[PDB]
Amino acid sequence: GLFGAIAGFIENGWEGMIDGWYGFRHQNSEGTGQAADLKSTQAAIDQINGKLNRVIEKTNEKFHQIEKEFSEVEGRIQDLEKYVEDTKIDLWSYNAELLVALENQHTIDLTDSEMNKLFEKTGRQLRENAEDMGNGCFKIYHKCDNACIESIRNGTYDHDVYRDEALNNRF
Amino acid sequence: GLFGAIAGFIENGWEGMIDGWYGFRHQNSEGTGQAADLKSTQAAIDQINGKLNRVIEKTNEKFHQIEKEFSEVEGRIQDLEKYVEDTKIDLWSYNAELLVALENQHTIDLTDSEMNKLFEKTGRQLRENAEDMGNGCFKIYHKCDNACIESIRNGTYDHDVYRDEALNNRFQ
Amino acid sequence: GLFGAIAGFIENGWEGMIDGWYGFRHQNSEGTGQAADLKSTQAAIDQINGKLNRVIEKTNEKFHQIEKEFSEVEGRIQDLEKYVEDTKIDLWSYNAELLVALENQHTIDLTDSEMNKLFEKTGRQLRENAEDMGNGCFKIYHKCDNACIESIRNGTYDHDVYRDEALNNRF
Amino acid sequence: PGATLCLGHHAVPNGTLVKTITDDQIEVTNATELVQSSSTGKICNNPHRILDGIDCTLIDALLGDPHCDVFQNETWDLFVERSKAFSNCYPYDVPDYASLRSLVASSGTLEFITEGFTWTGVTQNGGSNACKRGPGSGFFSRLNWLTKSGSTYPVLNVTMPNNDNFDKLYIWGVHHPSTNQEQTSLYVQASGRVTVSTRRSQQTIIPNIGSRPWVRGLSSRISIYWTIVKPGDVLVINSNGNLIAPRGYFKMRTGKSSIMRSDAPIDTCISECITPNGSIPNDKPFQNVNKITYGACPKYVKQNTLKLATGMRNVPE
Amino acid sequence: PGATLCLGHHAVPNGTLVKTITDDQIEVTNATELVQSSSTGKICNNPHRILDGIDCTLIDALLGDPHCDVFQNETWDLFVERSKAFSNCYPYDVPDYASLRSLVASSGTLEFITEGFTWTGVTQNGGSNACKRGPGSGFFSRLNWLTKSGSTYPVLNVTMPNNDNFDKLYIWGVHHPSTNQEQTSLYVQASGRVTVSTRRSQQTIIPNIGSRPWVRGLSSRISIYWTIVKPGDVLVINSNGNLIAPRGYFKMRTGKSSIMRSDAPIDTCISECITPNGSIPNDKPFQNVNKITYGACPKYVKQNTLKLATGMRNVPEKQTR
Amino acid sequence: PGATLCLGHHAVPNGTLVKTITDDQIEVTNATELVQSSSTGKICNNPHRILDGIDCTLIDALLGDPHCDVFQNETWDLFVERSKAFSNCYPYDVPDYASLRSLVASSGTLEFITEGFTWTGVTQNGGSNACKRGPGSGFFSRLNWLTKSGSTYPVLNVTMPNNDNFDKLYIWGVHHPSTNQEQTSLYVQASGRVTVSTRRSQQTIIPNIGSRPWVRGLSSRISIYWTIVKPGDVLVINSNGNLIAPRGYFKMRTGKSSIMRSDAPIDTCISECITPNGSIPNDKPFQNVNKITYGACPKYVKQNTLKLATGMRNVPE
Ligand SMILES: CC(=O)N[C@@H]1[C@@H](O)[C@H](O[C@@H]2O[C@H](CO)[C@H](O)[C@H](O[C@@H]3O[C@H](CO)[C@@H](O[C@@H]4O[C@H](CO[C@]5(C(=O)O)C[C@H](O)[C@@H](NC(C)=O)[C@H]([C@H](O)[C@H](O)CO)O5)[C@H](O)[C@H](O)[C@H]4O)[C@H](O)[C@H]3NC(C)=O)[C@H]2O)[C@@H](CO)O[C@H]1O
Ligand SMILES: CC(=O)N[C@@H]1[C@@H](O)[C@H](O[C@@H]2O[C@H](CO)[C@H](O)[C@H](O[C@@H]3O[C@H](CO)[C@@H](O[C@@H]4O[C@H](CO[C@]5(C(=O)O)C[C@H](O)[C@@H](NC(C)=O)[C@H]([C@H](O)[C@H](O)CO)O5)[C@H](O)[C@H](O)[C@H]4O)[C@H](O)[C@H]3NC(C)=O)[C@H]2O)[C@@H](CO)O[C@H]1O
Ligand SMILES: *[C@@H]1O[C@H](CO)[C@@H](O[C@@H]2O[C@H](CO)[C@@H](O[C@@H]3O[C@H](CO)[C@@H](O)[C@H](O[C@H]4O[C@H](CO)[C@@H](O)[C@H](O)[C@@H]4O)[C@@H]3O)[C@H](O)[C@H]2NC(C)=O)[C@H](O)[C@H]1NC(C)=O
Ligand SMILES: *[C@@H]1O[C@H](CO)[C@@H](O[C@@H]2O[C@H](CO)[C@@H](O[C@@H]3O[C@H](CO[C@H]4O[C@H](CO)[C@@H](O)[C@H](O)[C@@H]4O)[C@@H](O)[C@H](O)[C@@H]3O)[C@H](O)[C@H]2NC(C)=O)[C@H](O)[C@H]1NC(C)=O
Ligand SMILES: CC(=O)N[C@@H]1[C@@H](O)[C@H](O[C@@H]2O[C@H](CO[C@]3(C(=O)O)C[C@H](O)[C@@H](NC(C)=O)[C@H]([C@H](O)[C@H](O)CO)O3)[C@H](O)[C@H](O)[C@H]2O)[C@@H](CO)O[C@H]1O
Ligand SMILES: *[C@@H]1O[C@H](CO)[C@@H](O[C@@H]2O[C@H](CO)[C@@H](O[C@@H]3O[C@H](CO)[C@@H](O)[C@H](O)[C@@H]3O)[C@H](O)[C@H]2NC(C)=O)[C@H](O)[C@H]1NC(C)=O
Ligand SMILES: *[C@@H]1O[C@H](CO)[C@@H](O[C@@H]2O[C@H](CO)[C@@H](O[C@@H]3O[C@H](CO)[C@@H](O)[C@H](O)[C@@H]3O)[C@H](O)[C@H]2NC(C)=O)[C@H](O)[C@H]1NC(C)=O
Ligand SMILES: *[C@@H]1O[C@H](CO)[C@@H](O[C@@H]2O[C@H](CO)[C@@H](O[C@@H]3O[C@H](CO)[C@@H](O)[C@H](O)[C@@H]3O)[C@H](O)[C@H]2NC(C)=O)[C@H](O)[C@H]1NC(C)=O
Ligand SMILES: *[C@@H]1O[C@H](CO)[C@@H](O[C@@H]2O[C@H](CO)[C@@H](O)[C@H](O)[C@H]2NC(C)=O)[C@H](O)[C@H]1NC(C)=O
Ligand SMILES: *[C@@H]1O[C@H](CO)[C@@H](O[C@@H]2O[C@H](CO)[C@@H](O)[C@H](O)[C@H]2NC(C)=O)[C@H](O)[C@H]1NC(C)=O
Ligand SMILES: *[C@@H]1O[C@H](CO)[C@@H](O[C@@H]2O[C@H](CO)[C@@H](O)[C@H](O)[C@H]2NC(C)=O)[C@H](O)[C@H]1NC(C)=O
Ligand SMILES: *[C@@H]1O[C@H](CO)[C@@H](O)[C@H](O)[C@H]1NC(C)=O
Ligand SMILES: *[C@@H]1O[C@H](CO)[C@@H](O)[C@H](O)[C@H]1NC(C)=O
Ligand SMILES: *[C@@H]1O[C@H](CO)[C@@H](O)[C@H](O)[C@H]1NC(C)=O
Ligand SMILES: *[C@@H]1O[C@H](CO)[C@@H](O)[C@H](O)[C@H]1NC(C)=O
Ligand SMILES: *[C@@H]1O[C@H](CO)[C@@H](O)[C@H](O)[C@H]1NC(C)=O
Repeated sequence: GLFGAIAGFIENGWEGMIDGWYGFRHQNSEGTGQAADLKSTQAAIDQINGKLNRVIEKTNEKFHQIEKEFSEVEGRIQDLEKYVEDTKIDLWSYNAELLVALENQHTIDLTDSEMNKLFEKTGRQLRENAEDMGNGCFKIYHKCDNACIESIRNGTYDHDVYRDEALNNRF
Repeated sequence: GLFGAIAGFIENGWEGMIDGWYGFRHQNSEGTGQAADLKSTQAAIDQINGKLNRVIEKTNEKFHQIEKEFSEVEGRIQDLEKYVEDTKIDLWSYNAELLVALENQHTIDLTDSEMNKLFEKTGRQLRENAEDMGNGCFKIYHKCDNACIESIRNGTYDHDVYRDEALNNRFQ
Repeated sequence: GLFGAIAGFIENGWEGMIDGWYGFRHQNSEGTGQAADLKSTQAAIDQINGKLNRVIEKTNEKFHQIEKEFSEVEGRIQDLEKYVEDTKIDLWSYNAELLVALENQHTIDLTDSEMNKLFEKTGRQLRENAEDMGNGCFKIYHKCDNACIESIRNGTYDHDVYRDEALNNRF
Repeated sequence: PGATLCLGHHAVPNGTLVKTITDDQIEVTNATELVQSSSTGKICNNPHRILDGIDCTLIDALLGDPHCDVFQNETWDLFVERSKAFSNCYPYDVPDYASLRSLVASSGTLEFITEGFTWTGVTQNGGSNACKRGPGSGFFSRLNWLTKSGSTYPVLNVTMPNNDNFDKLYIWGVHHPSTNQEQTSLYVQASGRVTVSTRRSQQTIIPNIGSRPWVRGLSSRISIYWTIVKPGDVLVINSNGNLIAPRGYFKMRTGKSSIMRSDAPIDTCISECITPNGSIPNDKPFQNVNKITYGACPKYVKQNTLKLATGMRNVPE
Repeated sequence: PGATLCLGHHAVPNGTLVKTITDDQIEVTNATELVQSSSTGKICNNPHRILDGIDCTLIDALLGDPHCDVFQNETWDLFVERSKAFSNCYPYDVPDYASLRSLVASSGTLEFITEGFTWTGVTQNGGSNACKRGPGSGFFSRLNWLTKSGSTYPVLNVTMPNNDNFDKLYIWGVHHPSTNQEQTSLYVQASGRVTVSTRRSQQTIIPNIGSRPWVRGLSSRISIYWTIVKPGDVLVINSNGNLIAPRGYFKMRTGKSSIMRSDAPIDTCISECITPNGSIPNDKPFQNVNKITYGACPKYVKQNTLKLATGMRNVPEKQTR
Repeated sequence: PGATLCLGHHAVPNGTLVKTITDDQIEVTNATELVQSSSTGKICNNPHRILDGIDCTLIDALLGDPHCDVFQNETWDLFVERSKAFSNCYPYDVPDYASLRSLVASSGTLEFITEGFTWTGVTQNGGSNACKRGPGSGFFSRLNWLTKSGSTYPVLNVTMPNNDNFDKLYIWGVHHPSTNQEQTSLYVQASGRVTVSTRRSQQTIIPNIGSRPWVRGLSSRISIYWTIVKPGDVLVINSNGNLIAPRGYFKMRTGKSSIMRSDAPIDTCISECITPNGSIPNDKPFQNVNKITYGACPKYVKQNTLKLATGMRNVPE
């Protein structure tokens, strides 16, 4: 994707994350754990549902039209009826092919984007207490218990509380 | 949008910024102030003007065509004439609907992008003298008067001049 | 472009890089050098091959159709035959104009993206041993000979080896 | 000591392939089908009024072929013509059959109003053993076969004004004898003529005498014609032989009615969209079942499948 | 100590909702309308040459209905037919009326060149009280009603070669009497015949005697036909009764000319695009006024409005009110 | 003493301008052309079977104009009609010529099967000096000009059933004399009539006697008609003068065959796509050469050029 996260600096997905599309895995003094991020999951879900509902926005209604199958050879008028119908079908098939291609490139790029937004959001939260390892993981330079991990995930992490402890470990 | 700035880590727009699309607000020892950024404003405006003029790239010209309303019932030939036109109208209506949706998604993404470019450009300028607060605001770890703020906005900010002062405030 | 690298914070292209689309230039104690980055080049190249092969996904096949030039005036049936064809041609002409506009916008953005991805990847690699100068160049705060430069380019750069030396030069 | 915090995204062990601008095949975690490619094989009898022609074409029901008499009081949104239908009355052709079939299908009714045409000096209600009714010879119910009375066939000249506020459809015909002997025996004059006119237009038919292939015992034929009379207009019929006269008119409507050729059975269910293969759901925007449709239908495309990605790129572990 | 530097973007008090790929309605700071949905109700008389038909259809002007004499030799880019038009000459039909109307409308001219046809042994210039010209009986100006001279109507065999380098359009007809008395009284022969032919084509029409609905005093009719003669071809007319003869040919052209049904008045203004509702501006790419158009026009679509975003996303500051 | 590491991209000295969503002209490092706008000027004789009509229209080869005799039983994927073509037989017209030309062109064959029609009491093989075969007078090879035998022309009434499993195409005609002397001299009866019918269709043509403009010495004419007979159906021909009889039928096929008007010469090469200008390559998706095409062809568009970017934005040093 355009943003280089999914199938990028994040090496692969987590087949074990079944309760959300994006999330966190951590290792600290208390062990390891996994948790999904609801907000990013919703942003991707919401946008994909939006485009899905625009695409399946209900169908046109047609009644009496032209004949499209013929049991006898007729020449000029029938040549035109078939050509009109064949022309219409080719233009709609092209539209369907292009629509799906554009939509699908965009769906991959927007989901890549939402992964990247969560990663940048997390790093800005951590300020000078962490460093980007390059694989989607942060090294957190201070003791971060399970409560401290939850504080990062639910957006209430006060970086100043650990800044002194973290700065001396970094430098 | 794809970049997460407008309606993202920037909480809202400024109704009081009436002279530009993107800009700066600051607080220092001399008070508060606001200034629009012309380059980012211009970059987004040029692109929107560009796509607007491509869309209205003037119209086709048609003269004698087929009839499209009929005062008598005729059957096969009139069925075909109506079907041809109804087919054309449906395909053009589809084209118009897809065009505005694609254009508008892209316009929201490109204006989002210019906000992000200006934000990243500013942060690179500040180097090790500032820290990103996460809401589009930088905390600047040194005394920065109006001249110093203006120097950031017009691209003439020499980070080396304040680097020592700012590094000691950052690390303790 | 959307990412602000090509024709953005990178001031211009390198006409002298003939062995790749993206690459590195360095200056150190041993002089200057240039090297193309194959992975980023190939990522953009693979993608452009993909869309090129979709667009050249070969043509439809038509045989007997309607007549499209006429030597006599006939009125109603010929009015319709001409209108059917002129309607078709305008719709395909529109499809072609839109196709290249979308394709080319996307090609500029995806190549801009790959430039940005390489720049971000490098900065993550350098960790606390370098600073972004704002023009696509990193100032490297430690002795980095040719062996050290190639190690950055081929992904084997151990940041911890230079971290103490680099932190002391930065601060 | 400290901690590690990794950001990530989900995956599934085996995704689904979609197409993009750059890839014919790229694997995502989920997708949904945009092309309806199957039918139940049955035409649902709701919400549209379905009329099964069974053994009858619409034209044979219109003319009043005796085995199609059951359709006289009928209306439809969709008339369904079966490949087993057959004609079983006087042998006939319709120049511009397709237009007559189309304008009747679109009107959606066979409602017939009898008018008192006065046919002075001719015998009415001719019949044939090629069009049996009960034990005897018979004819199309809506047509009136006129022949000589005594030894003369006068010039017929009748008029019928349209003083209603709806269009009238008149169905009429011309009899083409197989020999000169039957021509003069039926119509006295050696050459017939049928002129049917309104204020602004007219149709003139000359009968054709000659031998044709045997159909239900006969080498002769009837050709069927039609005339629409708008409110305030007037019908005039003028003939000195071979007229197959209308008995009245069909009331025309405008609306959503149509006709379809199909052998799919009719079932008790609800479906907005009908194809000759049967009803199809219309939740998807496209369909590959049949370019012939009726109702609120997905658009017909050539692809049998098109996948819309509903998830991210699938990067399995 | 220190300082704060906040990056931001503008917002406006009154945004507009637009459609995108992911949202049917999301708010941006500004947008612009892509569908032209109004007309003035008037057809601009420039830059196209507009010819108001007034009381006359194009066909009645072509044949030369007397109250349409004012249209002789007229030209147009757009002939405008009004719903008040009426016929006031011999009752007639044109088999394939729509094609004759279309090919004349497209040709854009009624320029008529009289030719010296020699009609030996017949009376010319027949007229009717159903087609008054001045106080007396008359006829379509461009047609020549031939009847018997003395007691005979000979087999007519006349020729008119095309020695010019342009195509000739010939309008001719066949007369359908209401009674056998009329047929023999006008044409001697009990059954007429009109054959008009060129080197590669021929048309033969046999008249039918009988009553049609009473129109302007007549139960009889005239049927109108046409023949195009290319350079190097020759028109031949063969008839032994019931011929309604041409007096010459209409010059044919190719160009931008057409015809439109409309009751909109014609005004002095400038507009490239014309609809039956009146002229419309063509600055927008689409329009919902009428699928019938003439000129440099926006494409007709079904939507009555389509907003193209011309600004960023409008994110107002949330309020406690 | 540190080091500098600059990330960058290539540029070329002279890029090419392309169009985007926001720019009608912007410079990239490379692009490729999507509109085919040139032709070789020649029609390649592979892989499609090209049949050069030379001096003959398809219709003249069908009827059997003597200088078109070489086209007997020919087949084609694309019949090429040349502007130099001429007719050199009896002067004729085909009502709905365009439909006859189209349905034969699409069938792709002139395969003709002679059938044993018996024409009792008439003379066969009439000819004209306007249609010479060798030094003597002659006629269309596939038609049989019948005239009186001795002093009589009886009513012809003949039958030919279709007992095969394919459709038969019958070509027949009506002769229009220039004078009454020709009419009675050739057919005795003062007025002819031609009725050709199947079970489902019938056509009756009355000849028109009179002078038409001189063509190849003749003011008389023949009018050409056709009748298709499906399996199990029967052809009946009924006439008391002026019949131009068929000698058999043409076999009909369905397939990829067509016809094209072109003066491009035929060359020995391989090309899928054919226009009247000549063959064109089909590697590009669009073309601006001709809206008339045959084969696997790029779609016709109005633009003469459309550049697809194959490289990044070009930012020279
Ligand atoms: C004193 C005097 O001269 N009076 C006149 C009467 O004679 C005359 O009646 C007719 O007289 C002649 C002899 O002069 C003859 O007897 C007529 O009888 C016909 O006979 C032929 C020979 O067998 C017979 O032909 C067969 O017909 C069938 C088809 O038949 C029907 C049908 O079912 O289609 C019978 C229908 O009643 C008839 N309908 C009508 C309205 O006429 C139709 C119809 O005529 C045809 O469909 C037209 O195409 O035909 C088949 O064709 C066989 O191959 C064939 O052998 C006829 O069926 C006999 N006709 C009748 C009516 O029975 C006799 O009628 C009288 C009227 O002409 O006038 C007096 O002045
Ligand atoms: C010595 C000798 O024999 N001389 C010959 C003349 O007799 C002969 O003239 C004709 O003779 C008969 C009797 O022999 C009769 O007198 C004819 O007079 C007609 O009379 C009827 C009844 O009054 C009348 O019919 C009415 O017509 C109107 C409308 O008619 C017009 C019209 O306005 O359309 C009048 C036009 O002049 C006329 N134009 C032409 C070119 O003929 C047309 C035209 O006839 C029709 O439109 C064709 O369809 O008709 C209305 O239809 C009423 O309902 C109807 O009763 C006719 O109008 C009288 N005829 C005329 C010409 O006025 C008389 O013609 C002469 C020619 O045959 O030859 C001598 O040698
Ligand atoms: C074949 O049948 C039709 C219908 O029966 C018949 O046509 C009819 O002819 C009468 C004349 O007898 C027409 O009556 C006219 O009606 C108009 C109104 O639209 C009146 O203006 C006319 O009145 C004036 O003219 C009369 C001349 O006879 C005077 O007597 C009268 O006092 C007035 O001055 C006139 O009465 C009628 O309109 C038509 N009907 C239709 C439907 O056309 C036709 O004549 C018959 N043909 C034959 C050969 O018998
Ligand atoms: C002009 O020629 C026509 C062709 O010869 C004549 O028509 C023929 O007329 C006879 C009697 O007049 C008919 O004989 C009848 O035939 C049926 C059988 O019908 C069908 O059955 C087989 C199936 O096995 C089918 O394949 C055939 O095509 C038959 O059509 C018999 O059962 C009856 O007894 C009856 O005698 C012919 O059927 C009929 N043929 C055609 C093709 O119309 C016509 O009479 C001649 N005209 C004149 C004026 O002489
Ligand atoms: C039988 C014959 O040759 N009789 C002489 C007439 O031909 C000749 O009149 C001239 O005839 C010219 C056309 O003649 C042919 C033709 O088309 O070449 C001759 C054919 O034998 C004849 N074929 C048949 C089957 O009858 C054919 C046919 O009658 C017509 O084409 C039917 O329309 O005509 C041409 O018309 C000249 O204009 C004409 O003068 C006369 C007098 O010269 O002498 C006859 O002996
Ligand atoms: C936001 O977009 C709207 C368009 O929807 C802009 O409104 C348009 O503003 C222009 C100003 O140049 C108006 O054009 C002028 O019209 C007058 C006559 O009305 C004419 O004399 C001038 O020469 C010029 O053409 C235009 O009418 C107007 N459109 C509407 C629908 O109001 C608006 O200006 C945009 N706002 C911003 C801040 O960009
Ligand atoms: C009806 O009138 C037309 C025209 O007057 C007559 O047709 C003409 O017939 C003559 C026959 O002598 C044709 O002349 C021929 O011309 C060639 C050269 O073109 C000459 O070499 C021959 O010797 C011969 O004389 C003339 O072309 C032809 N005109 C047209 C336009 O075809 C016709 O005969 C008349 N018919 C009746 C029944 O009155
Ligand atoms: C392939 O063949 C077609 C048709 O044979 C060519 O189209 C023709 O192109 C010429 C000029 O390119 C047109 O000439 C016209 O001349 C008049 C008078 O000067 C002028 O008013 C027109 O604007 C035009 O230039 C000709 O009409 C046109 N014919 C058709 C049917 O479109 C086509 O150019 C050929 N393409 C190649 C690549 O050879
Ligand atoms: C894959 O995507 C489709 C489309 O979003 C999901 O199908 C929807 O499922 C919900 C129930 O979970 C239904 O209410 C909707 O009607 C379905 N939509 C369509 C278009 O069918 C599907 O559940 C997704 N699968 C997974 C594993 O996430
Ligand atoms: C729906 O019916 C149509 C028409 O019968 C089917 O199309 C035919 O399919 C057969 C078998 O594949 C082909 O031999 C014919 O050439 C097809 N005819 C036409 C006109 O396309 C179609 O396959 C059916 N589809 C479904 C899903 O039932
Ligand atoms: C332009 O004129 C057309 C008709 O010529 C208008 O559309 C019709 O509006 C009437 C209103 O009673 C409807 O009954 C018809 O069904 C409409 N016809 C069609 C073809 O849609 C149209 O609204 C006019 N537009 C403007 C802007 O005046
Ligand atoms: C990477 O660079 C180092 C030093 O520049 C070199 O010795 C080595 O061979 C390169 N490749 C790998 C896989 O280490
Ligand atoms: C049509 O309706 C009438 C009276 O309403 C009824 O008597 C007649 O039987 C009906 N016909 C059919 C075919 O049902
Ligand atoms: C029409 O034009 C022709 C040729 O220009 C001319 O001879 C004729 O007199 C004109 N007629 C009128 C009524 O102006
Ligand atoms: C453009 O197309 C191909 C590269 O894919 C190559 O043949 C050609 O030299 C390229 N031109 C430039 C200027 O890069
Ligand atoms: C034409 O058709 C068949 C061969 O398909 C054969 O009976 C006949 O002789 C063929 N004639 C020629 C000239 O090929």
